[PDB]
Amino acid sequence: KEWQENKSWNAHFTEHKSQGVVVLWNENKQQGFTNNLKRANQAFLPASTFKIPNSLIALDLGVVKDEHQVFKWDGQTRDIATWNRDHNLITAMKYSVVPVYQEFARQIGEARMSKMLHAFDYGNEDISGNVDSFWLDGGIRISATEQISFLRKLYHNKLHVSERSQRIVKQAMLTEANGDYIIRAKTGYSTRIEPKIGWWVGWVELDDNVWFFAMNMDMPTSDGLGLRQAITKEVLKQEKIIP
Amino acid sequence: EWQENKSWNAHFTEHKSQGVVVLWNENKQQGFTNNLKRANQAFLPASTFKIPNSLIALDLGVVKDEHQVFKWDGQTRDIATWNRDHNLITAMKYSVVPVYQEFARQIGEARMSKMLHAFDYGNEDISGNVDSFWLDGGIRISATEQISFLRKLYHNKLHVSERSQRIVKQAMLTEANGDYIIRAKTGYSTRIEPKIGWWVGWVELDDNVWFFAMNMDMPTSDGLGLRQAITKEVLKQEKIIP
Ligand SMILES: *C(=O)[C@H]([C@@H](C)O)[C@H]1C[C@@H](SCC/N=C/N)C(C(=O)O)=N1
Ligand SMILES: *C(=O)[C@H]([C@@H](C)O)[C@H]1C[C@@H](SCC/N=C\N)C(C(=O)O)=N1
Repeated sequence: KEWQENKSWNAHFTEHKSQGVVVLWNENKQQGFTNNLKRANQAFLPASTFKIPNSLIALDLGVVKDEHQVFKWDGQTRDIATWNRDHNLITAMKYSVVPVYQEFARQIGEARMSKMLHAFDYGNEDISGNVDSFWLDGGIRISATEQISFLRKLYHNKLHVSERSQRIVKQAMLTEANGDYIIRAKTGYSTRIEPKIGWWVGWVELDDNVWFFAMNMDMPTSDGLGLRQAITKEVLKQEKIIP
Repeated sequence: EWQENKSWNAHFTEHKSQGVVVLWNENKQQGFTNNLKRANQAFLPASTFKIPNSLIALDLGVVKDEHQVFKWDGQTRDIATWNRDHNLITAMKYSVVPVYQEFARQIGEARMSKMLHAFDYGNEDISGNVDSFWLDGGIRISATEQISFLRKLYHNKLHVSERSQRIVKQAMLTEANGDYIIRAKTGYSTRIEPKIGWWVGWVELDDNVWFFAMNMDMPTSDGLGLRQAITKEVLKQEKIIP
């Protein structure tokens, strides 16, 4: 009853002819739920979900002064139009602006990046590859359950970076809020290395509880990117976490 | 700097209401209102006072953080959401007066008076004890003075810790999606005429911030939804939100 398998959630994947895992962690009850215990512990490239620890490290080291500091567009036109403009940390997270985060990684450098991921206990802690692309096509690997462990430390300000760094990244993770819930989260789509997968990791703040979540799914084409959030919400709805 | 647009009066008249909306375009440093006179008239702050109260409680360590639980005193009050344990996030969301009265008592009148003066928040001539003055009319503030105060909080320029300001801005979170974030606080004042509703806060866009402060006559609790509805009709008219 610590970690419970609910195979009924597979219907939310099979409805879309898809396969994946959703992991939930009920913070008040200290109980975890997943449709697939094995896939819940399978490690993948973090892709854009790495923007969480990258943001934290950049802030703690003063590579990023605050969430208002402007990162000037380098004038190279890329396939994603929202990237071809100046950004701050809020918009860089919202639009997953890779080039901004690659520049952070170069200024952090390999020695500080490696040490800080070890201090974070982050996935396999392995930065092997390019200092500015290892989370896209390098050695780093993290499971859904390891995303939850990391996110629980961030939520509680327990990572070995400044409280201020943690509050700024949690602000930048803000995705959705209304009168029922707040979602702080980060999407990712890993396409450089097989298998192509989509992530959504974060948490749902309720009045008197927090539900952490980490989901990934097979994403052979960009068609189904909306399924990351739609399937997670169908699970949260089934479990009565959100109306 | 401050422009009167009487066309926004229609957003009030359509609902047989009277009030003021003030907008502040942060990038352009320009303000807009339907009524310059009312924009500068001071009203009881009611629950909008929970912003400075929260800041002072955090800065002094009366509130440790936004997770600290304030236990229900077991007395049933007529707002059901009050009758339960709260933290700073839910105390703000549900405007839990008794929690804020206890903060005020621990802050004490000397520290409360000094901190409100440093904030430039409301009239300097405050009558009433520390747990009642903001409820009973010892303090008043205008829509334009709400904007000035909110702009200082947004920029972490108030004379409290940066941390205190970030925690209150987190607690002000009201609505967010892919188009905008609203950080704001509702108020409803019924102790002294005119009974009024407030909504003060801001709209964070990708590339700008629009500060807002609205109050309106609220003769019954039936109209409380109009505080947000009228503000959003104005934000929609000005193309600030879709
Ligand atoms: C992060 O995981 C991604 C980065 C590494 O490219 C971004 C890219 C988008 S998918 C939209 C790209 N269009 C494809 N045709 C993304 C996401 O939606 O999660 N994260
Ligand atoms: C803030 O403006 C408060 C919320 C609930 O609207 C409001 C509560 C009252 S005291 C309790 C009144 N009793 C029944 N509702 C209050 C005030 O007096 O300033 N503000």
